[PDB]
Amino acid sequence: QVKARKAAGVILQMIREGKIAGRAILIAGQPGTGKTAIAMGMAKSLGLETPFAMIAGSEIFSLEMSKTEALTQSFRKAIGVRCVTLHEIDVINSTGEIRSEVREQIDTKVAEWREEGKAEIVPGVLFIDEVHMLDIECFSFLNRALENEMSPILVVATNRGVTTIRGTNQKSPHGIPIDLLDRLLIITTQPYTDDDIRKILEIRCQEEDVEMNEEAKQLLTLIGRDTSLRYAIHLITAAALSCQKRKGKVVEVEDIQRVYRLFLDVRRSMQYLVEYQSQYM
Amino acid sequence: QVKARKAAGVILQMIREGKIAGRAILIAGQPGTGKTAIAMGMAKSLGLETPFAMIAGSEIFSLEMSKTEALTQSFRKAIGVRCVTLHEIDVINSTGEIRSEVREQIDTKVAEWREEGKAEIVPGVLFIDEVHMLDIECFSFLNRALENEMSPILVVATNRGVTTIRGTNQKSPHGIPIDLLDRLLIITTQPYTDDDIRKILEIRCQEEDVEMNEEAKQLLTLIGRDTSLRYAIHLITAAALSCQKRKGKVVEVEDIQRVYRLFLDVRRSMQYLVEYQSQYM
Amino acid sequence: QVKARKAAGVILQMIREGKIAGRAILIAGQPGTGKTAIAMGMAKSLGLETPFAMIAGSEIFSLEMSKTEALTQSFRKAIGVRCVTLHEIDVINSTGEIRSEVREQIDTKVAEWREEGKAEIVPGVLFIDEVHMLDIECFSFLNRALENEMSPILVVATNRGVTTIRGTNQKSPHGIPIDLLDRLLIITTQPYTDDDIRKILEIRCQEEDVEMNEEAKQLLTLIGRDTSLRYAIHLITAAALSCQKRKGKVVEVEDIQRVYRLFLDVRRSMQYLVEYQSQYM
Amino acid sequence: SKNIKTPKSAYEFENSWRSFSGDSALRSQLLKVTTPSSLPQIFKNALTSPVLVDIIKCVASFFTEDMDLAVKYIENLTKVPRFNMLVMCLTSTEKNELLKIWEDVFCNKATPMEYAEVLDKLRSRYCLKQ
Amino acid sequence: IATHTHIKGLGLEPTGIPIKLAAGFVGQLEAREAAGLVVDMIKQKKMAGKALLLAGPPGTGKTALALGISQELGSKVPFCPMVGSEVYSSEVKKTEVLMENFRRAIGLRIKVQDVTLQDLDAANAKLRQEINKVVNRYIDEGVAELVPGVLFIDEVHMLDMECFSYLNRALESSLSPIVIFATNRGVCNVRGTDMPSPHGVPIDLLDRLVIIRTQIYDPSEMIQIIAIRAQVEELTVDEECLVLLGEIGQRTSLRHAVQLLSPASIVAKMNGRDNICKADIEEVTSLYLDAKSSAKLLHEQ
Amino acid sequence: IATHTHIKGLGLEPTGIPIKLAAGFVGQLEAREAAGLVVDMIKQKKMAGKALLLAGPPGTGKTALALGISQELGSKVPFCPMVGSEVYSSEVKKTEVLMENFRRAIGLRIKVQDVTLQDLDAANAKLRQEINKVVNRYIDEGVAELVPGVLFIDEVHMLDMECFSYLNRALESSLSPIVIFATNRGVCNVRGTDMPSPHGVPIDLLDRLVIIRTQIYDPSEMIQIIAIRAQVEELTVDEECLVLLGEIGQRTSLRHAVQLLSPASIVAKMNGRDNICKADIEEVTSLYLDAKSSAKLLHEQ
Amino acid sequence: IATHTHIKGLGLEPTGIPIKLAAGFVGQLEAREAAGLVVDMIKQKKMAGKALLLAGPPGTGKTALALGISQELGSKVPFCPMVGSEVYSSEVKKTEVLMENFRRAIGLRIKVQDVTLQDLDAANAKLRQEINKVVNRYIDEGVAELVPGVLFIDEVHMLDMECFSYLNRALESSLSPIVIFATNRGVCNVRGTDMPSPHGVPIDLLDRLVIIRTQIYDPSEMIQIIAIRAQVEELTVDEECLVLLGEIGQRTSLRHAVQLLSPASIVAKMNGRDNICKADIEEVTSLYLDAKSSAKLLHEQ
Ligand SMILES: Nc1ncnc2c1ncn2[C@@H]1O[C@H](COP(=O)(O)OP(=O)(O)O)[C@@H](O)[C@H]1O
Ligand SMILES: Nc1ncnc2c1ncn2[C@@H]1O[C@H](COP(=O)(O)OP(=O)(O)O)[C@@H](O)[C@H]1O
Ligand SMILES: Nc1ncnc2c1ncn2[C@@H]1O[C@H](COP(=O)(O)OP(=O)(O)O)[C@@H](O)[C@H]1O
Repeated sequence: QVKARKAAGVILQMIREGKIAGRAILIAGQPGTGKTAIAMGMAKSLGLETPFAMIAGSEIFSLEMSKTEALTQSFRKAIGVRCVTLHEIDVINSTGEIRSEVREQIDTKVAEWREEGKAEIVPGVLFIDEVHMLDIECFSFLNRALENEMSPILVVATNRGVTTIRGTNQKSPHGIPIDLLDRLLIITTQPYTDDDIRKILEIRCQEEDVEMNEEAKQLLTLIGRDTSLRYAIHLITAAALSCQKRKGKVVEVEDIQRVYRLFLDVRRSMQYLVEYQSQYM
Repeated sequence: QVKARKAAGVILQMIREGKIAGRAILIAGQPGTGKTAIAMGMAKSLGLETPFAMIAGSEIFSLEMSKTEALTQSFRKAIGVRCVTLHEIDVINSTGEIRSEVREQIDTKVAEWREEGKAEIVPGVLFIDEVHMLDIECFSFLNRALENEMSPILVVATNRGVTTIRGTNQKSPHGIPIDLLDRLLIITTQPYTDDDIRKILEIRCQEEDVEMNEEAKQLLTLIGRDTSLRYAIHLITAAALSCQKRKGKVVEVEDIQRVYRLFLDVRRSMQYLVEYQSQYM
Repeated sequence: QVKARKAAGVILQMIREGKIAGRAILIAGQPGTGKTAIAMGMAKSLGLETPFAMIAGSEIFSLEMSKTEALTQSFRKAIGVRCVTLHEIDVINSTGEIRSEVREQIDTKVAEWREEGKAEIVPGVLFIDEVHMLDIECFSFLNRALENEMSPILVVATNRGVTTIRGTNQKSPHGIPIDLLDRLLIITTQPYTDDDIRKILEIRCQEEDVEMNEEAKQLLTLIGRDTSLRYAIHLITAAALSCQKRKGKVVEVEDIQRVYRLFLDVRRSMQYLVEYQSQYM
Repeated sequence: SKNIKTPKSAYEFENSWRSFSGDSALRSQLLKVTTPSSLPQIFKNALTSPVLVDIIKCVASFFTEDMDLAVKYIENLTKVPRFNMLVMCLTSTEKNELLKIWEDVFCNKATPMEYAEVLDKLRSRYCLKQ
Repeated sequence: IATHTHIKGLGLEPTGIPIKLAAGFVGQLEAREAAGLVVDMIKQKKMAGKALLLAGPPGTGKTALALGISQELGSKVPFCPMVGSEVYSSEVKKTEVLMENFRRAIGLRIKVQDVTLQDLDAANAKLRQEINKVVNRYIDEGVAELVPGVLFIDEVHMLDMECFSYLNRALESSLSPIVIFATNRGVCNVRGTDMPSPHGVPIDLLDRLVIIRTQIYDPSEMIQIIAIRAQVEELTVDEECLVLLGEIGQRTSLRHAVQLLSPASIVAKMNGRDNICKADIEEVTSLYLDAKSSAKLLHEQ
Repeated sequence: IATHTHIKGLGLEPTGIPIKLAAGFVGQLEAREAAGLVVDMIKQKKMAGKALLLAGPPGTGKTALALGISQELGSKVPFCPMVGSEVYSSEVKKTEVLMENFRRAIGLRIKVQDVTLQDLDAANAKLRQEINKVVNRYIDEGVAELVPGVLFIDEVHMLDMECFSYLNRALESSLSPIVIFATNRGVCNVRGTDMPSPHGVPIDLLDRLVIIRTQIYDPSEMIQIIAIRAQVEELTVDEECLVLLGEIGQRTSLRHAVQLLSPASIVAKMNGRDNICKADIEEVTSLYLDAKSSAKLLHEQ
Repeated sequence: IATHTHIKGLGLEPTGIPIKLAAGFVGQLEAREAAGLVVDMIKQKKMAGKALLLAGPPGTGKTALALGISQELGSKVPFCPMVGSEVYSSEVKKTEVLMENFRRAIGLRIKVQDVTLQDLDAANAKLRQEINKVVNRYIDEGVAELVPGVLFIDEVHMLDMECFSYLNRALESSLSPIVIFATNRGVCNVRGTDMPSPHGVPIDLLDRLVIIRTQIYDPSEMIQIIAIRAQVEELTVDEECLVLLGEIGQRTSLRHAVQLLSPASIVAKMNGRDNICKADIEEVTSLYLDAKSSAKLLHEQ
């Protein structure tokens, strides 16, 4: 993820200069390709003191509170004063209704403390995974919230191509309305190559205190290529435990053979049950 | 209109002779062909005293009121007492007029006046413009309400062929149930002819205070015949303003050609945009 | 029905030895093949003192009370305390609401008062007729209710092969979830034979005080075989009154011919209606 | 005859392999009732390294019987998905015994050079000795 | 029932065979004989637990047959017609209006004033079981008597599955009237579910239906019908216009050739002659179209 | 609406024929002349009860023409842009959002200071009718003066039958603004029905719509648009860079091409060059894809 | 789990390779070895943030493999089975049923008093984080010990996106049990959406599943399974009828063949014999059809 990180850095330099204006960001790529890592790195590189908020597309349907209430809480969480976020000010002054008096108090207090040269307001970053799951009312609320001057930088993320906007019949790119899509800087994340998979598995083996020879490492890199990286990450732990049961001190090609034979990936299991269902009818 | 007006005259003699009990009227021609004009003509030819209750099918479903509340309000508004309508009597005695006990009181009190001869009653004309948009519950309410001896003369209008009734999967003519279609006297209104278009454009010109030579008038008649009468009525105003801008007085054929070049009729714009939408796909 | 009744006898022995536990019974076959007769026969064969409850079908989803309340009341109906059932105790202690205190009180009583003829309990034979109409909510409630101690012996009926589960999209045999179907002893009822149709018609002749010769009996048996048993049973009454109109002492073959000409069956009328509707519309 | 039929899928192949696992005779004749051209359609990544070694060894059982079919079958084994990682997944015991089978069966003096060249070309990429 | 005021009864001989022309009914001998047999079955209470269905095309005298049955049952026997579309309503539950019409057909006479059972609930109300119990006590004491009316339900396929099931259980009540469904469809999915069934009725209710066929008319019978409707409306007609009216009834429906009679009289009065001529029928047929032809002209143009 | 900052008016001659380059507009002569005639129709009271519909492909300047009209009517006549998807809101009704924008579009000046009618509607909270009566009394006294604005409704097909019928009702009000629908869909099913209609608009409302056609651009016109947009954002840019940007604009859309200018400036600022170069656009178009290309890329994977 | 009594763990050697016949398990060597490896992963706390999936045909060990995993962790360790339909109880919210089973699986012992996390909520009944932090404080203090159980969920495709999202969020908790999904479906649409996905699971949850394949059985292994089930039921059988029972299991299902044993004993008792003869098996399978053959009979006529 070099080109995507480069594009994120360009948007960071845009945000520092104030050129982002009413626009937002979309991360469009296959699942589990460093989306949240990109967003968290973006928020950190804005500043370690910068607030950050995260939410999944399906979390708003938790039914504890409405969709727009959860989106309002996520938006308020991604704004700060310095430290305390506006969600924390709401909790201190409390769920209930977000009264407009808190915004007036924020404006007057931050103006007074900025006059004193002691504190200022800071916009943060709000990250929305699985934006294609958002309803059309949620997109209208997103436009309404982004219209406010206090709004943070929005980073939506999708892993879906052209699809129906959920709750309507119109098919649009990424399941997003058009009017949002004309003002989104779409960062695309490419799939991982052999060297990236090898480096990631090396870092994970270092983190797991697992040592492996080069033959097993290359075989695992091939497994990660042909069966996605996360399955290889699971096989690292499984093969470490198999080697521990074998009373060895290093995990070899025999252990990878055993673990690959035992624990299936999604493709082979899906194929096996599809073949059964073809036989069964 | 010639045949439709004669049919309306025959129905007028029928209601005037008191032979309409258990029937209604349907005007099932093309849109923008004097449905409402025939409705007000019927209401006037009965008498100036007889009230006329206009309503369209899409209006009752506004969220400020229920479908049955709007329908019963429009139903009661079409019944005059002598001059005052029953809705006005409810306003005096008291949609917003959601009040059942005093509805019973009003029915009893106007009943004793009707029996005693102190205040007579006149049924009016209830016009429903978009009856295909009424649901099966609305049609059931209309069928129930027509059974009352205090009911008005029901006229319904539509421009839909065979279609499915709203709230049901059954297909029928005009989106009306068969039990109501078996009672409806179906007027059909023909499209305007060349002489009718020329005449209507002449009255619209004299009302607008717009002067044209005969070549411009016959070209505009050809335009109205080709595309639509309402589009030609728009072109009258547009050509008048175009001639006034050029410091001329009489609207010439060249102004009409310019206005036809600029402002598109519905079908031409639809075809031009369909070409793009088929190309971009 | 001999095979189905033998299966009911084997299930009854399983009930008596107590080997049936966490299990239910299903009675399949074409409609009207005496399934309720099998259910009540099993219920009485356990004992006349034991309770019985036929509640289900599309009867649920139409009463004033919710589906879960009706299912709970019927489940409590089929648990006989000796006789008075638990549901009768609930009505005495009173739909309203179901009090959970009764389970604690009766648990204490059966712990204390048993083998005295006061508060012993026998489990009844619940019967859920036409179970394919039940929702997935109802099946989940059935699973939660069967696992409770002192539950009734569930029996269900179905006359459909493979249907969509009510409340979900996925199909299943008998419109029942697979987790239910992996516990049901499925009794299958064969269609009636000629000797069964003749005996049933003779029983209905004896019941209604109708006498008819052997030619009429054989032709009616043929009609019932070809057309339907219930159609022949209607023909018995109709031909009886047809012969009474002629002042005859015994119904003759001409009465059966006349009534078969007059009163159509379902299949013949279906044929005569499609033969109109396909051509003339 | 009815026990040995065409498998339609890797499910069918594996369930035939399990039932016929202990008896090699119904495994050496199993490969005759199926077309090797259908083999990459049968296996749609559902092929593990022990099954690969078993199928290669079973083709070696009737190598000399229909040599072309053997060099077709092994060639068709190259067309399965995830072949490269599969041969990379071999343990040293299977690697050594495949080398032994190469010098014994698939590179004997009996076979002609026409099939031998193709078999050695494929075996250059199977064993991957280095 | 403004359109069947001429239907006095089935018009049956003492032997039960229909007369060719009697009691307003002209033609339709098979269905009239079947209705006579069903009337005899109501008179001795052998239809308790079953119901009647009239399966036939439109304008085939199904509603006339039901009115004839209700007239043949007794003098002032009530007759409640309704449609399936009427069962759906925004203000009242569908089941509630179903029982409203169901109980409205159960007549009673108290020794002598006559009143329907639904009036008792309307006055005393929901609590219908108690009303049933007290009228049962009344009739068992002999001070009052019950007459079962005729609940005619046209467009039976429009009823929902809940409606069909509730009618199936509600027919079990001893006080219930004869329910006469009417249909003209045949193959039709049961409303509210996806399963096909005959006549849009479920199997569980089709178990207890006695079906009667009604057959389409030849032109002579239809012309006789239009003549009878002409006399009953106090209109004057002749064969030259009646033949054209019969052709119009054949080509669209007998329910549209009997609706055109009054405006034909009106346009005759506009033309300055009191008697309808062929030109009057031509004019009113040109003016007023049937629903099918009107929708056809709408979608084609 | 920072993208339309450069537009200041339709840019017409006194005779009404458009100028090739004036008031920020370039090209689009037919739609500009049509909008000028509509502006002259609006200066008189002949636009009452009607609305405008800009039908054309995306990126052809429909919102540009609407803002040009709203600038042409007066000094600061209000412009209230929206989209159809904005109507669907969970907090408030669709009709409430429609009336909110509809009344935001209306302007009133009082002796002098200006204010929208939404301020009166919200602060002085039957409300619509009462405040309409108040404003009618105020203007009839000859002391308040009405400046109607422009309600630009993009993505008109996103609305449904209820919204279109309500707009047809509300357009007849005396104080209504100049509702300017905009669309790029040829024939579409109106939401809530299964009736295809032109532009996703129903037939009942389509009668009162003056329609304007907007043309796709020549390459040189796209070059001039990108040039003025870069100039107004205070960027300096090479000619061949403009050629590449115009190629990208014709490839995907003009909106994407204009939006790439800011990241092009930021990429040029990196590596220490004030002037934007061709390699900056070759980098930026690779970094940021348009929506259609990104959806295609995701569907390939 | 009246069945699965014979299963008393996976029955593995110390090296971890399964024994061909031990602890009730017959055959199924690959899935048993993988289950033992997952048990060893659970023992060293490596399965936190992951779940297990048993993909295979019905009657191929899956629910029995989960019970073996739960037994191998310890005798006190609980096992909570459920099905996807069970979440759709109307009286209680679906997420509440999920989290109730989730907390029922979590075992604890206070030192000894063995309690699940559901009972601690019932005695202190929502308010979930209070009990979670309290048990965290207890196990940190050493007064209590945590034994996570096995939450087994068969028919996982029936769960919807709300259920899957709640499970994905709830797996992040440190005190979570081992969620063993079990499935016999390939590509399938996730409930509440339209797109197909593997096993009817979303991709987001599939990014943390360890998948184990369970193979279908030979005739010999099935005959051994039925023999074990017959012996555990205290039924005396011979090889002759056991071959027929294996045939019946191979033709319909293993569950059906296991469930036929009790009525076979009853029919044998009716014929005056304790032993289950072959004719008894023929009689019972002639009487009690499985679901699929019964549906094939019902589909006909
Ligand atoms: N046999 C008949 N005798 C007299 N009138 C009839 C006969 N059949 C139909 N009609 C008349 O047909 C007209 C329409 O009613 P009907 O045909 O009963 O409608 P439907 O068949 O749709 O219920 C009524 O005037 C009715 O009297
Ligand atoms: N005629 C024109 N002259 C100059 N610039 C234009 C013209 N038309 C469009 N633009 C510019 O191109 C962009 C394209 O967007 P636009 O066409 O307004 O979207 P829509 O077609 O949806 O209204 C605008 O932001 C505007 O700055
Ligand atoms: N390895 C095994 N050893 C013994 N019996 C088994 C074994 N695997 C499955 N069974 C039997 O198979 C029956 C049905 O299979 P089950 O374990 O429930 O799996 P599934 O969930 O796929 O139905 C169980 O009741 C059990 O008695």
